[PDB]
Amino acid sequence: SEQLKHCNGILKELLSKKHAAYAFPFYKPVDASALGLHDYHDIIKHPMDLSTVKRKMENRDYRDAQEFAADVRLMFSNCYKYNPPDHDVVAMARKLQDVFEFRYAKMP
Ligand SMILES: COC(=O)C[C@@H]1N=C(c2cccc3[nH]ccc23)c2cc(OC)ccc2-n2c(C)nnc21
Repeated sequence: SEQLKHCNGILKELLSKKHAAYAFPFYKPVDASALGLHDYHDIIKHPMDLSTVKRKMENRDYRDAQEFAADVRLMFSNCYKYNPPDHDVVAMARKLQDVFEFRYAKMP
């Protein structure tokens, strides 16, 4: 749909080199074992990341823009839940979420 094309455009922007300096933590699922975050999956019940959003978009999983937005927002919320608010990753999440929200608001 037209709205899903807008969402795909947003997705491509979030993955683009333009935003890589602060988007990179969100590219792939959090590897909790790798990062030593042995409480991550006790605190975060529904992990989400941009590669998962991209797979869902490619597989036509999302039926509308609202479903797409809920997953992107879940990704950011997981970051805000797990990490203290002064953490560098939280600053990065806030910056990427600003990119997302401002462009999502321009939905046709
Ligand atoms: C040691 O990891 C952490 O304290 C949490 C982790 N931080 C980071 C993180 C991201 C950016 C700067 C950072 N400084 C210390 C940790 C950290 C992180 C890094 C990644 O690299 C592939 C992927 C995911 C995360 N991430 C997300 C998303 N949510 N929390 C994290």
